[PDB]
Amino acid sequence: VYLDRKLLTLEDKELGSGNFGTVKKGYYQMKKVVKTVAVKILKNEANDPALKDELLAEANVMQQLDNPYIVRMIGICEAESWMLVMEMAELGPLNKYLQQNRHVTDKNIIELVHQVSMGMKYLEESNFVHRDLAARNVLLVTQHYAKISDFGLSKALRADENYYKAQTHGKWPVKWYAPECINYYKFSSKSDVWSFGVLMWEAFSYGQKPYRGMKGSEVTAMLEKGERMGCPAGCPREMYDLMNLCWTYDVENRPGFAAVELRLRNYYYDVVNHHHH
Ligand SMILES: COc1ccc(-c2cc3ncsc3c(O[C@H](C)[C@H]3CNC(=O)C3)n2)cc1OC
Repeated sequence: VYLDRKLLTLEDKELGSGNFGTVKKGYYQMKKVVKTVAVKILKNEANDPALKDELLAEANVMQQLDNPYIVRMIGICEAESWMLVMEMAELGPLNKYLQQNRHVTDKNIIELVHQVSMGMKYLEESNFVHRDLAARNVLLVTQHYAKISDFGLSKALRADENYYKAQTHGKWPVKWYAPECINYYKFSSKSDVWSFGVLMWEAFSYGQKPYRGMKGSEVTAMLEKGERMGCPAGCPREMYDLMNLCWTYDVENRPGFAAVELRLRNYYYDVVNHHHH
């Protein structure tokens, strides 16, 4: 959990940023092997304690998670700034990857979004809400291995509640948010199912931004009229049907991740069967 700064080598180049911090590539000297890592650091000229708490809360969520489809935390270190050391997903965000690799097949996309549903089925069983589930947060280890990242807005649900009630609205990724998040500030695993539907749309659209050219308020007004984004070009009908099911307005009738992962699992095997024929 607490790492040694002398065993960490950071490269100067920045990969990008999350809800909090900036990610740099590094190397960590493990018990024997050297491990390539992604290190989230803080740009905090003012020495604001809030920036440190946000990164530590993020580290606290990751420490409790252990799944093949979730980015693993190696540990933390307090040096030039607080640093959250994670495993490295070399290929990066799924939306940026697909934008640059249009040859990726529908079979390959189903495989990757199914892997995201396995990680989310795990997160839901663990009673954590992601709250920022989007293609930009799905990181590729390989073209055939996706992992969920950025737990900056994530919350451990209370033992007596199935949702997190936000106190402050903030800079919210509204285009990925369910109507109950917008209308009641209530975040559940079912709210994450809604974001997963938007993520699926982004994946089948080869990383295109959802609701293009629309303001957040126009998206809310569209969804309220019962309108949904159209089927992406070349997206299988079974996959567009599943996105629409994720976009069930009423939180009670919306499927949970166990039902979502099963649909994708069965569809993926049908496509694997089609390919062999
Ligand atoms: C080819 O380009 C890239 C290759 C790898 C990365 C990369 C690898 C990586 N591994 C672990 S966290 C991580 C990460 O973080 C991101 C900056 C955000 C997503 N989630 C967060 O928390 C922050 N980015 C990024 C790339 O370009 C944007």
